[PDB]
Amino acid sequence: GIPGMPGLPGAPGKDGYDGLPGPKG
Amino acid sequence: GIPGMPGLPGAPGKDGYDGLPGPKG
Amino acid sequence: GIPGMPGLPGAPGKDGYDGLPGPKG
Amino acid sequence: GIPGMPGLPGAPGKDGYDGLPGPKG
Amino acid sequence: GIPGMPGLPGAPGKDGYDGLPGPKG
Amino acid sequence: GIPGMPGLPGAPGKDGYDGLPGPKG
Amino acid sequence: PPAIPGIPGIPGTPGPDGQPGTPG
Amino acid sequence: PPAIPGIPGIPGTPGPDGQPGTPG
Amino acid sequence: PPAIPGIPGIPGTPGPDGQPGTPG
Amino acid sequence: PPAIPGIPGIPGTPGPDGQPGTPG
Amino acid sequence: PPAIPGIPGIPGTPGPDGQPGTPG
Amino acid sequence: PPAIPGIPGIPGTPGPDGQPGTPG
Amino acid sequence: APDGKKGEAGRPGRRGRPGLKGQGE
Amino acid sequence: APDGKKGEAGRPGRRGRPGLKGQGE
Amino acid sequence: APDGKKGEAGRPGRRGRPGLKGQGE
Amino acid sequence: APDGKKGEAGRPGRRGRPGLKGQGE
Amino acid sequence: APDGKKGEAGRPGRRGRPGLKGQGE
Amino acid sequence: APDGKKGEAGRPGRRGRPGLKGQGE
Repeated sequence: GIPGMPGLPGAPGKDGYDGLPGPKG
Repeated sequence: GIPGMPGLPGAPGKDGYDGLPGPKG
Repeated sequence: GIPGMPGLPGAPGKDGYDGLPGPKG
Repeated sequence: GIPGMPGLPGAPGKDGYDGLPGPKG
Repeated sequence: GIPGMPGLPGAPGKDGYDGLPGPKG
Repeated sequence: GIPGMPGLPGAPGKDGYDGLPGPKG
Repeated sequence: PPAIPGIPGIPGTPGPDGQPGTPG
Repeated sequence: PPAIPGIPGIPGTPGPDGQPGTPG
Repeated sequence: PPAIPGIPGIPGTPGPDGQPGTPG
Repeated sequence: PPAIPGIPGIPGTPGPDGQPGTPG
Repeated sequence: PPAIPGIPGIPGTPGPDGQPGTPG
Repeated sequence: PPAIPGIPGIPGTPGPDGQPGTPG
Repeated sequence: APDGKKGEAGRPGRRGRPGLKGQGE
Repeated sequence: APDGKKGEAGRPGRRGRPGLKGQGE
Repeated sequence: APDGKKGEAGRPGRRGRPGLKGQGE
Repeated sequence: APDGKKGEAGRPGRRGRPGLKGQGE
Repeated sequence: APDGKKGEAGRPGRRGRPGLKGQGE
Repeated sequence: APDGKKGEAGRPGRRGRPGLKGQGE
């Protein structure tokens, strides 16, 4: 009997980016 | 006799984000 | 019968860089 | 004779954070 | 027949650093 | 005949930190 | 019978961008 | 008997956001 | 017959730079 | 006799925070 | 005959620094 | 005779801090 | 057959930071 | 049976930085 | 032959951030 | 028995940066 | 002999960002 | 004996950035 081999975890996602700041109100 | 195989460590967590700065007091 | 071994995922790409800010209009 | 398998290095620690700047003196 | 084992990719390079800003013109 | 297994590369070093800015001249 | 190994997971998707600023 | 291997750990959770600013 | 293993993927290309600023 | 493998190391602790600012 | 494995690649070199600023 | 494997390299040291600012 | 464990996929990136106010008129 | 060591799960991300004061009125 | 799974290539980096306005004349 | 090498644990994060002066009165 | 694939070396870091203008006289 | 290749140790971190001028008197 020879065992199976496990996998490793996936890398967590890069976050979103900053929304541009507001115009003249 | 054939040995077992060890696993590796989990990746440390991404930190929280900056709380927005205070309003008019 | 001895199984094949799977590969792992490629690292996601480093993002582009900030374009320099506009000249005199 | 079948050899043992070596492990890999641990990831270096994330640094501490900036202490907030001084109050009125 | 026992197969060979493949290697993994090298880590992409850390980018260069910001050149210091210009002197008096 | 059973082959040896290769190792992987070490992680590149975290850079030094910014020297504090000059005093009154 | 001799066993079969597992498969690795994939990286998560990169987040959507933040909402753009206010007026006034 | 021939042995069985271990399993890998998972990444830690991402921290909660900081507390929002003061007044005055 | 005894099986053959898979191969690993490569890192994605680094993005192109952003568009340069406006006038006025 | 057939050999036994090694174990992996763990990530280092995250540094303590910096000292808070001065007065005057 | 039984096969021989491959070797891993190395990290790329760190980029050169940017060009220093302008005058006027 | 059956072969023996290699060992992995270690992370490089973290750089020294930059030189502190000028006067005048 | 002691089969191998599945890995877990990476987690999605968080939202980007939201823009703040434009000019103070 | 010389069984394989368990790995250790990643550590939780620290708090986000806390916001500072809004406007200086 | 239970052959090994192919990995998946990394994803391309996103665009760089786009520059904002130059001077306020 | 040609046993497997132990790995080395990650190194602790450095100090955080220390705050600078508050207001210039 | 089904030999193992070679890996690919990491890619060089890009240029650092170039400095902008000094003082506005 | 087709022995296993040695890995290569990580590269040292670069210098920290050097401080700039203090106050403009």
